[PDB]
Amino acid sequence: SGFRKMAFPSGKVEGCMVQVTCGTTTLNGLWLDDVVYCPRHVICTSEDMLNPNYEDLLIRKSNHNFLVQAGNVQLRVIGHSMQNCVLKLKVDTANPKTPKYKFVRIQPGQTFSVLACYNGSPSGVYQCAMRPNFTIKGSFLNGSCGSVGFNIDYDCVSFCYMHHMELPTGVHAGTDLEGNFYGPFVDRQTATAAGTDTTITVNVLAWLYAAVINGDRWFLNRFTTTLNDFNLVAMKYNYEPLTQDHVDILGPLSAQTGIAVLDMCASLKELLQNGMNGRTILGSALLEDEFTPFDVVRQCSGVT
Amino acid sequence: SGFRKMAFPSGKVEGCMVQVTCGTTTLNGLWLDDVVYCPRHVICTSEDMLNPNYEDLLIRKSNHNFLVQAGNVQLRVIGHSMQNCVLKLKVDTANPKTPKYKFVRIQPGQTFSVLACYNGSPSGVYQCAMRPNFTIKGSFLNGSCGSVGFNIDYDCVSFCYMHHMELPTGVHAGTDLEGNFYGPFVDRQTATAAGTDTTITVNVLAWLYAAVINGDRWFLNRFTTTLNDFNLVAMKYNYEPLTQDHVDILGPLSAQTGIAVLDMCASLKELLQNGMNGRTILGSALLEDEFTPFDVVRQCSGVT
Repeated sequence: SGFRKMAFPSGKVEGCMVQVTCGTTTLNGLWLDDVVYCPRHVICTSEDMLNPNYEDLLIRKSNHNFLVQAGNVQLRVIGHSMQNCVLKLKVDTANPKTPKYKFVRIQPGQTFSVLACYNGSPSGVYQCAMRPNFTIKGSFLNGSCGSVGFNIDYDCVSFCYMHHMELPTGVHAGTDLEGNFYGPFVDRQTATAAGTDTTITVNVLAWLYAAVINGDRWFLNRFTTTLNDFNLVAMKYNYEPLTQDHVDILGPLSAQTGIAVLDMCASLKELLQNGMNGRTILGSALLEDEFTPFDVVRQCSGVT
Repeated sequence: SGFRKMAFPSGKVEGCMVQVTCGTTTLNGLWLDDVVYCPRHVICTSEDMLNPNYEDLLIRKSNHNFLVQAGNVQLRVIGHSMQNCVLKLKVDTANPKTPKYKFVRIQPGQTFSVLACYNGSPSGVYQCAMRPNFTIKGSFLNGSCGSVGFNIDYDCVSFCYMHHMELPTGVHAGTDLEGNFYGPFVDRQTATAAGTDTTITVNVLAWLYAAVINGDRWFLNRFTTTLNDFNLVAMKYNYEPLTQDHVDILGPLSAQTGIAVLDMCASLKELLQNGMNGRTILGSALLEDEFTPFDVVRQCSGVT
C-alpha cells in the first residue's frame, strides 16, 4: 500500500544526456543514434534574446561553432539543421546506449517524468502533468534547457518534452522532440502570459480512486450525480468538463474499487462545495490532478 | 525557479538490481561486486512469516535453493551468509556496472531516493524522509522487498535503506545494507506498533526558505519569536522541538534570503495557529517536512 508521486527510472535517458555549447551559451542536448537534439536558442547571445532571428543567426554558424560533449569525451559535429525550435546536430559517433525510443506529442492532462540536467549531467527526476493551458510546473534554472520529459513502456522510451523557457508567472514552457511548442509560446523573451490554468478533473477522480485503494474512504458518500449536474458545479470551480470518454477511462478503477464513477463524481462535488474540513487524502490538503488513471493502475499493480 | 520533490537519478542503482527467488517466494536483491544482498525473509513461505526462526529455516537451505538472476542472465550462487536481517549471497560473477558506493546509516529527518522494483526490474523512483518514529511513507507492494533507498555524492552511491515490510498503519519499515532495522521493528508479522510520529520542524523551515527563494512571501510577517516561545507552540502541534543546532543548520538559507531563522519561526507559528487560509506554498496546502536544508540548497543551486 501507500501512494506516491513516482517518476519513471531515468537510467535509459541518463545515457543520452550530453552537453552542448555554442560560444558563451551552454545547455543540455539529447543524443539518440548519431544525432544530438537541443533547444535552438543555444545560438543566441543574451543581447539579442528579446527577439532573435534564428535563420540569420544560423547562417553565421558552422559545425565547429557547436561543442558537443558526452561527459568527459568530445563529440565531433559533422552537420546541423534547424527543425522548428530545435537544432539537429549530426555527430560522427552513434550513442551505443541509445534505447528503443519514439518521439511523441502528449495531450493536456497526460503526465511524464522530467530528468532535469545541467552541463549534460543529471540533477534529478520528478513527475509532471502537461497542464490544460499547455504549461508545466517543474524545477528548472539556467542550464536546464534541453532537459527532456518522457515515459517508458517496457523497452521503449517515449520522449514527449524538451525544456525551453520559464514564463514570468513562474511556470514552464517547452516543445516536443520535433521542436514544436506546446501551447501558443515561442522561444523569445516577450511578455507572453499563460492562459487560465484549469484543473484536470479526470485525474482528480483517478487520484480519489487511488485514495480508496490505499485505505481512505472518509470522503465517500451515499450520494450520486449526473454528468450534467456535476459539470455545472465543476465549471464554477475552474475544472475541465468531464466527458463520456473520461468516464470510460475511469472504468477499470471504478470496477476494481466497486465505486461507480458518478458516485465518485458526487464525492468530488461535495469536496469542492464544502472543502476537506481539515482532513487529508493520501497526505494532501487539496485535490491532486497530476495522476492519470494509467498512473494509478501502474503504481497500484506494480508495473515495471 | 520552481521547487519540486526531485529524486536522484536512478541509473547507477538500476545496474545493481537483480531478482532473487527461493522456492515460491521472489524478491529484489542488490548486486555489488560479486555479492548479492537481499531481505532474509526470502526463505520463508506464507505460513512461516507469522513468527519465523531464520536459523532453523536456513538449515534446509543450500546455495542452489537461491536462484539469482540479472535480468535475462543467470547468476550462480557459490556461498551464502545471514548477516542480521539480510542474506549475503556470493555469486561467481562480479557486477561490472558496480558503481563507487558506500553503505551508510541515515538519521531521522534525513532524506533519500527509493527505487521501487519488482522481479529485479525498476518500476519507479521517489524521495522519502526517514520519519522521527523510524518509519517511511512510500509505495510498496508484494514483491517490492529488497528495493533500496539511497543518495548520490557525485560518483558515489550511498545506500542507506533496504525494504522489508509494511506496518498495519500503512507505513513502511526496513533496514540498512548491513541488515540492521531502523527503529524497534523486526522481520516477522506480529502486532509490533510504531511510535507516535512527529513533524520534522527544521525541514519545514528549510522548505519555507525554499518557498521564499522561489517567490512566495505572503506567509512572512513583521513578527519574530524566541526558541522557547516557538517550541511551546510547536509542541502543541506535534512538532519536533527546535534546537540551536537546527538554527545553525538553517544559517546558509537564512543568510541567502536575508530572513532570520527566528523570524521564519514566527511565520511558521502564525501558519500553525491560523492555517494557510486558502493560500498555498510551492503548490501545497499543508506544511512539508521531507526537504532537508541540504536538499533545498542542492535543488536551488542546480547540483549534479
